[PDB]
Amino acid sequence: VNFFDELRIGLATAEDIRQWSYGEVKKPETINYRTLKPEKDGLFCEKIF
Amino acid sequence: THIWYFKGVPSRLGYLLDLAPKDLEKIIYFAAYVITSVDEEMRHNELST
Amino acid sequence: GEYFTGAMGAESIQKLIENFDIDAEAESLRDVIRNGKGQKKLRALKRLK
Amino acid sequence: RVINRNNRLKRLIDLGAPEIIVNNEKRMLQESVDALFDNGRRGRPVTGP
Amino acid sequence: ADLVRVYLNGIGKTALLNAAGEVELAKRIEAGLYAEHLLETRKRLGENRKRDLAAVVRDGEAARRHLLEANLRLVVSLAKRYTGRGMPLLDLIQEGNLGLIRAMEKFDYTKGFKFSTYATWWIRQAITRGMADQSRTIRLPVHLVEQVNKLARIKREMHQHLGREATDEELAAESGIPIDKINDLLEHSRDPVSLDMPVGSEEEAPLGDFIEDAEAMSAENAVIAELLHTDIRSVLATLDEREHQVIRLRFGLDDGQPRTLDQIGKLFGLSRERVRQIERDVMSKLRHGERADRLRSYAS
Amino acid sequence: ERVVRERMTTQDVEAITPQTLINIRPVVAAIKEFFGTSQLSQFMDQNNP
DNA sequence: GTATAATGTG
Repeated sequence: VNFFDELRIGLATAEDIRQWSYGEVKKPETINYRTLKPEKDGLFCEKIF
Repeated sequence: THIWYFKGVPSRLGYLLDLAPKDLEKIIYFAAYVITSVDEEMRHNELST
Repeated sequence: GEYFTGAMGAESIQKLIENFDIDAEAESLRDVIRNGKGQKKLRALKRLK
Repeated sequence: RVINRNNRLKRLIDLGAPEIIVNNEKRMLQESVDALFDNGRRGRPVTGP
Repeated sequence: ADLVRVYLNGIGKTALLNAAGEVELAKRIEAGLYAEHLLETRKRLGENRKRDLAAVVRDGEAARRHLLEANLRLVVSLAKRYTGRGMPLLDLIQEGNLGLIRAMEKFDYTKGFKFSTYATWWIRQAITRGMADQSRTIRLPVHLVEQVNKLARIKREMHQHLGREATDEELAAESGIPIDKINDLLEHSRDPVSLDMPVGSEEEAPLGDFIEDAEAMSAENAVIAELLHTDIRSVLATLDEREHQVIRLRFGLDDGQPRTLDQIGKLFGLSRERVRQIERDVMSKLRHGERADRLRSYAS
Repeated sequence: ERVVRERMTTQDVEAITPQTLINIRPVVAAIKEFFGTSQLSQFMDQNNP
């Protein structure tokens, strides 16, 4: 619940960055201009976030 | 490379890797070659030859 | 081009640091710090920490 | 910027080219990541407007 | 600093090529490509000719590498002119290098035309395509980018000729573009404002600070939604059990999916006409008394 | 003036006239920017004379 | 997809 005995920091490794992430960003497109909605594998895709 | 390490004062990468800051920045931004590893054992056994 | 392998870029640093062993250089630097040479002793102490 | 540089690196590797251009673009990706993690920590900061 | 200068030294390491050198390098690269085609086509692989073919392939690879290294100068000299348009010079240089590779992979020497002429068109096309496809964060389609560029060119021409900013009607008359289309193109062509720019000029807050949400407020939906759900459990429960199921299915309380009179009739066996009378009776029952009094507040 | 000289160095010298040479956009843009955003162009407080 | 020519910056 709210039992936080300690808080530590470390140096992330390739594997740690991937484990935190739910999906990989393949393309730079941010939004579709016509539908005003996120694009596939973009910087806002629902598939990723 | 992480910017915080090779550019910070002290540069942690420079300290751990026993390299001068100028050499580290030259290597990082593709300025000059560096000898990573050499077959020193074969060099020694073949010093005569 | 048969014994020494050299390259330029962050990949070279990654390979060199992976090959580099912390324990051996740590022992060597502990031995060095066991000596004097005050001029070099400050740099040796920083690298040792 | 980082995504575009990475995709261009992948495209260059796929097609293949003399190492000069590939090394230049690798430096480009490194500098782009550097700018991402911190602007002004090294070199000229980026400014659009 | 000066990321460009290291690349300048690298490109200037190699020397130029002359017409005879260009012709000989073209012949060598053609020979290498033909050798590779033979390698993938020489079903009756020779023994020594195979080693000679491999050597010729390596020679052709070296020749093409040298050709590209020498030609990078033209790429730089062409990309020079597209700076200051939302893309760093270095990115344009890389795009031009890609265009130069594309030109080289299709070069022909028989026509006798110089390679620089052939490569310039490809480099320019690649640079402009990359700028169109990457300059804008909200990446517009290439055709719309071309239309925007045309509109801007017409606008600047009219401003120069008339000495003043042309009106929408005058711009449409000159360009023949619809006024609505002109407005759409002008609104789609605009630099966005970065939410991190300071507002008020004292840096007491950046613009991103003052932007509201568009979701359920602490009270707007939460309290009213939960309260009307409880009042639903109180009122819609008053409806008869058969009528409660009728609402739950045809209208969609429990399982949603409002079951059209035909669908709920299939479930219950009743017809489309009989259910209407019961529905109207339920309407009459609800609109009178405490039920309507409770439900008025949620209709306004 | 920068743009004017750049244009005149390239445009044809035969049928050139000053009308087609002078560009009025930058000067009016600068005047408007100063009168709008400059810190020395403040609203005239009108509590009383 | 291109055919005069076009070969190193702010």
